[PDB]
Amino acid sequence: SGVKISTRGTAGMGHSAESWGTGRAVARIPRVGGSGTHRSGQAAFGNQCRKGRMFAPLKTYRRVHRRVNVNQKRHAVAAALAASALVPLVFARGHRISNVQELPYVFDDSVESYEKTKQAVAFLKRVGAYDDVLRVAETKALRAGQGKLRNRRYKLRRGPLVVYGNEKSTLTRALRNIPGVDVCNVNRLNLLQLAPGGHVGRFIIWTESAFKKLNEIFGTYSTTGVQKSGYQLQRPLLANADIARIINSNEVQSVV
Amino acid sequence: KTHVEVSSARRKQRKAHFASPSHLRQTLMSAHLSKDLRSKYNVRSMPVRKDDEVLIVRGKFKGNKGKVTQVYRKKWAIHVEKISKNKLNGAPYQIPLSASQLVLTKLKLDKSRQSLLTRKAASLKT
Amino acid sequence: MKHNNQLPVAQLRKHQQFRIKTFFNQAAQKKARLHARRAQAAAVFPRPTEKLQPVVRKQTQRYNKSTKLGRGFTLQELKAAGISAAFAQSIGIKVDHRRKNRCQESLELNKKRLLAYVSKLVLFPRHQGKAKKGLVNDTADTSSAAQNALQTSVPLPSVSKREKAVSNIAELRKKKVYRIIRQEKTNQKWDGKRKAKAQAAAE
RNA sequence: CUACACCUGAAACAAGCAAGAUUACCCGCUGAACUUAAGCAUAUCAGUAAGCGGAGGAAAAGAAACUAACUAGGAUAGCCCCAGUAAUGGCGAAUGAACAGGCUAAAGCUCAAAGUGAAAAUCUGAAGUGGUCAACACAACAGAAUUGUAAUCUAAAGGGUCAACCUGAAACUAAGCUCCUCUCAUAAGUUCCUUGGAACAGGACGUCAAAGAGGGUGACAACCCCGUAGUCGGAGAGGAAGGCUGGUGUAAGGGAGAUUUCAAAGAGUCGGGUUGUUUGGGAUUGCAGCCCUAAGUGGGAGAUAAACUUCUUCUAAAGCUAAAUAUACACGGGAGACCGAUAGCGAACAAGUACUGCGAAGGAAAGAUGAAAAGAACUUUGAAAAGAGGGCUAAAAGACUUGAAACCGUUGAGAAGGAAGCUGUAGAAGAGCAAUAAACUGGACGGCGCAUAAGGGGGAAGUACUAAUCACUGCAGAGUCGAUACGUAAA
RNA sequence: CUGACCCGUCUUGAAACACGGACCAAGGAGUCUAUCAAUUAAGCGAGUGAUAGGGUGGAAAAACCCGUCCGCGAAACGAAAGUGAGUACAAGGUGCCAAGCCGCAAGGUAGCAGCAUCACCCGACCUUGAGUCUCCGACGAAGGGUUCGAGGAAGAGCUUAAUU
RNA sequence: ACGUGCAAAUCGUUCGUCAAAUUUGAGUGUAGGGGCGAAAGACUAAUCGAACCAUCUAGUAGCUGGUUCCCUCCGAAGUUUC
RNA sequence: GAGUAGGAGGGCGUGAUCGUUGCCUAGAAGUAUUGGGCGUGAGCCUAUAUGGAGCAGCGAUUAGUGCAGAUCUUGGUGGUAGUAGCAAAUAUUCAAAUGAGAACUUUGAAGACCGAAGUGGAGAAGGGUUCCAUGAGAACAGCAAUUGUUCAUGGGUUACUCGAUCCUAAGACAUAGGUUAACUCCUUGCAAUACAAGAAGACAUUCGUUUUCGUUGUCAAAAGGGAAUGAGGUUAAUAUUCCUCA
RNA sequence: AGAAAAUUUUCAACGGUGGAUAUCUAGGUUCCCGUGACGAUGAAGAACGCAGCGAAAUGCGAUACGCAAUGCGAAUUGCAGAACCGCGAGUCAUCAGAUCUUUGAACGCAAGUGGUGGAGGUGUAAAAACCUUCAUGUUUGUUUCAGUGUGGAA
Ligand SMILES: [Mg+2]
Ligand SMILES: [Mg+2]
Ligand SMILES: [Mg+2]
Ligand SMILES: [Mg+2]
Ligand SMILES: [Mg+2]
Ligand SMILES: [Mg+2]
Ligand SMILES: [Mg+2]
Ligand SMILES: [Mg+2]
Ligand SMILES: [Mg+2]
Ligand SMILES: [Mg+2]
Ligand SMILES: [Mg+2]
Ligand SMILES: [Mg+2]
Ligand SMILES: [Mg+2]
Ligand SMILES: [Mg+2]
Ligand SMILES: [Mg+2]
Ligand SMILES: [Mg+2]
Ligand SMILES: [Mg+2]
Ligand SMILES: [Mg+2]
Ligand SMILES: [Mg+2]
Ligand SMILES: [Mg+2]
Ligand SMILES: [Mg+2]
Ligand SMILES: [Mg+2]
Ligand SMILES: [Mg+2]
Ligand SMILES: [Mg+2]
Ligand SMILES: [Mg+2]
Ligand SMILES: [Mg+2]
Ligand SMILES: [Mg+2]
Ligand SMILES: [Mg+2]
Ligand SMILES: [Mg+2]
Ligand SMILES: [Mg+2]
Ligand SMILES: [Mg+2]
Ligand SMILES: [Mg+2]
Ligand SMILES: [Mg+2]
Ligand SMILES: [Mg+2]
Ligand SMILES: [Mg+2]
Ligand SMILES: [Mg+2]
Ligand SMILES: [Mg+2]
Ligand SMILES: [Mg+2]
Ligand SMILES: [Mg+2]
Ligand SMILES: [Mg+2]
Ligand SMILES: [Mg+2]
Ligand SMILES: [Mg+2]
Ligand SMILES: [Mg+2]
Ligand SMILES: [Mg+2]
Ligand SMILES: [Mg+2]
Ligand SMILES: [Mg+2]
Ligand SMILES: [Mg+2]
Ligand SMILES: [Mg+2]
Ligand SMILES: [Mg+2]
Ligand SMILES: [Mg+2]
Ligand SMILES: [Mg+2]
Ligand SMILES: [Mg+2]
Ligand SMILES: [Mg+2]
Ligand SMILES: [Mg+2]
Ligand SMILES: [Mg+2]
Ligand SMILES: [Mg+2]
Repeated sequence: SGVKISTRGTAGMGHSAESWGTGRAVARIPRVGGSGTHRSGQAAFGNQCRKGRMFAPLKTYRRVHRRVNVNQKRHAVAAALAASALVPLVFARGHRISNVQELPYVFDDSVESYEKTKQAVAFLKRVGAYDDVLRVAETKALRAGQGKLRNRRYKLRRGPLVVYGNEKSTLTRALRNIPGVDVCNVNRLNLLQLAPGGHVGRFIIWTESAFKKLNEIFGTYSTTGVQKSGYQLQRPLLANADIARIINSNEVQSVV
Repeated sequence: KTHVEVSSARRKQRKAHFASPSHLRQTLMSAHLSKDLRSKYNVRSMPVRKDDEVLIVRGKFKGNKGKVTQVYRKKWAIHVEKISKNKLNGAPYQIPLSASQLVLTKLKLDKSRQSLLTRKAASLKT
Repeated sequence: MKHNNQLPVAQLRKHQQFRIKTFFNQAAQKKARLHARRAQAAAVFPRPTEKLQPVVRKQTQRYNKSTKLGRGFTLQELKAAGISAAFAQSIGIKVDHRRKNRCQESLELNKKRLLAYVSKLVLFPRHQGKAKKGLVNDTADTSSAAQNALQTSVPLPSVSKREKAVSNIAELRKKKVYRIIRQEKTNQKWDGKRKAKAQAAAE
């Protein structure tokens, strides 16, 4: 976005406007010479003046977009997935996982061929997912202020994200109109869907093809990734993340 | 939504609505058909006409039934017989109504109508 | 102008306001290119996307070690292939008339390329008639309906594995490389004065 | 001398062409100062503004008189690099490209010049005839033209001699597709309660969803209405400055390869000198005047001036050419971490308007009653404005949403002998639906209503251990995938 | 009752007989782009990172994969012609000095990083040279400097964001 | 006199000249480093020792003025050299 | 435990974006408070009143993010103050009438002024409906108004003889020719820096035919030149114009 | 305790001035994509007109807020009068046929003027009045011509 630049100039600059000069017991600011209009003698272009150009007229070429190193995009997506696997975290995100069973939640490709919405619903209901979906439905906000006039009418919290592995699957058309559902093809995943708001951990429902390709795509501390073609997952800083174990063991306390 | 050429802007649409030329307006202000008629023509909604019989579904005037006196498209109003209020000087005046709060009990029938209805039913059931 | 930092290099000295370039079209542009390419395929359907390209060495001393896609085939090469420029063109081959072959091997690569091309070729004449030059292939090939990419069908491999030999070590060890390069550089250096001496002692 | 022919000029008439407009992008010219060098002439700003002449949907550019010297590359244009490099500069300030290499895009063609001379084979108009009748095909007659039209040809060749092998205007005749424009149609609650003037709110029961984008309906409505989705779907009408592809196939038209006493190519132009100007181009960056003024293995170029020897590369002085590229302009589309009536274009509005200036030119202010005018009936006092009654309405919200401050009036509680206000400390008066307060925890016992206790068995789930099993680590047979400067000329 | 000059500003000096301010609302001033550097968090490490562009993809300009070159580092010294971290088995010495190991303690052992110094090395500038050959110009056993360098001597970089 | 006028040059008295180098209407010739001037740097539309309009133009300012919320902590220089 | 210039560390408050937790026709935002409290402080929470549709917290992302000043911008308001002031151009007065109201309107009766270099009768420039009639709330006519150059509604500008139109002037511009990158510019009545440029007649009556004589344009004057009209009468408003007569 | 008022002054409530704040938006602004498509067949612009009741803005041109065709298929609406139920409403849309005054590159000449030439048509006894037509450059031609330009038969 930017402020009008045209033949005439940056907006607010559109007068032939002078500085009256010190003699008049008036401020030195530029005015509009002319006759016959109430605008006459009125202060001319400058921040101070009603009807004048900004402090830093804002430009088009302000560089908004940033570029991330691939390795860090990946490391990010990874740590995101890692997060998605622990109950404390996805619960900590506010998702409703109570009636959900085992995380990762994985299912059969029977799902991938779903067409109508009703069955995607019934599906969520069976799996116990539906609680979370219910929440997206019961908190639906009118956006606070300006946003509405800006073409974003409603604030909706995020629901369950499903990851399917079959390029041609209908789960897409199926889940579509359900508020809060999120569909992704395993081969290409977004930190953005993975960690909405930069907030780690989320409810995911996986396919078989999905879940299996996961490894081929990424790899493991024995092997590199295929799809990422040489990506090695992060090398942990501490094998064991319980400092409990480590402060509290024999070796420690004997010496302590 | 599926199509990039579909304007989602408040502005554009509101504009379309209020800037609606007469013929399009008639469409825009339209009523919902009675269970009976729904079933008869296999059509949910119909644009209103000045000879139709309707039932006010919502308003202080809900529940009343009658003929449509005036479709005043400019004022956005539908008038229904005996839907008027009386003034202290003894002067009667009509009370305007929004179509989408009405229900069509009996249509004004004639060839063009029947053709329209026919097309709607056509895409519907088929 | 204050501290130890490196002397600035002016940028905005002129009026650049008129001279700025913006990259938002890029987004859509990429896309457009895609569809263009695709719509080419569809309109070209039986035929390949990119026309036949010979290969050459790059133009700089540093680039010589590498391989590069040429713009066209050398008339000399079309000759050894047995194609007329015109025909090769009706085939989808790319010809370049200003390029010249100064090496046997450069003939070879492109011959191999051409032949490879022809062998893998299918030619549709006016329906059910057959023809001679570069010839014309059977009506059943019409059913064969090949959509193919040129890199798959007519490619160029090289691997660096350098074979080893001992007898030669025994050999190579008897000369002195440095001394060599030196006396050579030297020879190039003084050649002129030396020839001039020959000429002068001759007259 | 006449008739007549031809060269040259002139008038009227027939049929066609140009004249202005457009501004963003494009072309050819013309061309400064402010500014920076902390002064200032060179320089910089800068080939920039202003000015002029031309276009187009793009323009321009383009098939080498290019690079490079390497095992070379090969039209033009844009992206990335090279690069802030080589160079230019009171070598100060500061200027400043390109080759190679990675991409996008791809395309190549027409003339002059020995050759019809077995014959102007050519071009234009045309009363007319057929036609899809403005656009097509023939056409009696007329002009143009040997101070030369058409076929061969354009250096990558080519002429001449062979020649494998190829092609098809005419006419006749079948079936089709592409693109554009204007129209027509499509799910599912108006069920029930409560608060509302209004239900689009909070509850209860329901539905559709490849439709829960977004709007409108008296309120934050998927299901009331327009829409959204299935829909690069279906149906109807009309289009192409008169879109595109077949099958026979005529007179006729090509040519790989082969050989051959053959083999011809742009002049006051290229080049030079000088003077300006321009470029990084620096003793030959481009261009322009003036003065010289060519050649024909000649002529260009090979980033230092001039010879001399050798090598390399291209053919100038005539033309056409899609794409990738640029668009603050116009009409359209869609969108946005824009703005939100002193903001945002100057203009949300009878805005380039009112108004001013002889004129060139200047140029504002100004958006929201209500769901519906239901816009205040009628009584009374007034000359009239208007007041008091009375009424609409959810409410006067009444020229209108909210309705802050400054300023002003009224009512209340205070205070003051040449100003006021204010830190610290107490007091008095005035205004008050009161924000603090002797409550709270337990033992034993009583009166009430509800539940079922501890302890004991019991022991689902949990944790811990632990053999048998089994994720993971380790070892690791057979199949399939991959890699490999191990190996081979490759395999 | 005690204490109490008008604020903002420039100034050595403001209550000043220095300047702006009668009052109120709304508006109103270190931004944006580029450049190098230092620091902080990130990733990878003798490497690092793409851009352009390709290929996929949500309704969508996102994302996700590819991306033979290129940047910057990895070698320096010279105007340049040019040379290149010279005994293959090297990668040092010394003074300060941390861990680990001894020891109740005193101290002993060891010697990472850094600082100072001496030594070696490549190149600039000097100086010297048996012998060798494609012998007229190059090569090199041995031997050196009062000097010069944004250098060697077991590589520390590259990309991202932020601040100054 | 008025001098926040009746007036961005007026008003009262007074005064120069009053058949010429007189006064005056319209039309027409001269335009900006240019006109035009019995010459005062006068006049050129209240603008003149270089008109007026728009643009380059937010022209540059070693100089004047302003520079917008809280607390806590450390805390200067008016000397050196060019 | 001081502190200007200055620097650092924490925090308060404001939009918008991705998240997360919620509030609102059972009343959001905003607004007023001599209601009750919380922070050392930026600021906060609550209560009551008003208001009548949207809001808020928490983690991040981003910024046109905080005003007492700049003779700061635009808008709105004070004190001065019912003050300075409404005093040039000799003057008004009485009765009646009209009206809610009369020093300021209309008639009459008196007294004065401009004193034919006018305060008279008509034009040019300039104005453009300001003219005529009827009516009239506000505003304006710096007191007033029953009145108007103001507001509303209707109606008014007649020509052979007046003027424009024609003519020529100071002048000016085409055409032709030449100059310019181009735009532009230079010449032209004594007419050309041009030049194969015209007019008339007749028959014909088109052409054509024919004859005659011939170098070639236009604009600029409502006081200059300039074919011919007068008197009387008429309208609310036109008249050397209409009517009548000559 | 000149212990009342008036004045000067603090605070609140209500009223008056005033239009801040909050919430909106048929507006702006920027980005991406699609087409470039004016004119002597008279453009861009200008003047004056055109509604039953109309000034402006917008539309239109003596066929004058509009004709025709086509698609929507019943309104316009501030008042009044008609027209229309399909012989079809409409301030609707679409738009491919018409109307298109005086002008303007602007065109017979001229112009602060509806002035004024030539040719043709009309009108008349003849006039007046009305109407149509005529700009410049250029490429071809057609017709008529000039040249002590070059040739040149009978
Ligand atoms: Mg002053
Ligand atoms: Mg649901
Ligand atoms: Mg484009
Ligand atoms: Mg002739
Ligand atoms: Mg033009
Ligand atoms: Mg500047
Ligand atoms: Mg300076
Ligand atoms: Mg330059
Ligand atoms: Mg055009
Ligand atoms: Mg650069
Ligand atoms: Mg390249
Ligand atoms: Mg014909
Ligand atoms: Mg002829
Ligand atoms: Mg529906
Ligand atoms: Mg009720
Ligand atoms: Mg409901
Ligand atoms: Mg909705
Ligand atoms: Mg659809
Ligand atoms: Mg020049
Ligand atoms: Mg030269
Ligand atoms: Mg050429
Ligand atoms: Mg009343
Ligand atoms: Mg109220
Ligand atoms: Mg008060
Ligand atoms: Mg008192
Ligand atoms: Mg007091
Ligand atoms: Mg008292
Ligand atoms: Mg005191
Ligand atoms: Mg004060
Ligand atoms: Mg003093
Ligand atoms: Mg001062
Ligand atoms: Mg990219
Ligand atoms: Mg390097
Ligand atoms: Mg050491
Ligand atoms: Mg006087
Ligand atoms: Mg100074
Ligand atoms: Mg904002
Ligand atoms: Mg209520
Ligand atoms: Mg808070
Ligand atoms: Mg209330
Ligand atoms: Mg925050
Ligand atoms: Mg403020
Ligand atoms: Mg303020
Ligand atoms: Mg005042
Ligand atoms: Mg006075
Ligand atoms: Mg008088
Ligand atoms: Mg008079
Ligand atoms: Mg008079
Ligand atoms: Mg004259
Ligand atoms: Mg003259
Ligand atoms: Mg006369
Ligand atoms: Mg008469
Ligand atoms: Mg108030
Ligand atoms: Mg009709
Ligand atoms: Mg002509
Ligand atoms: Mg002759």
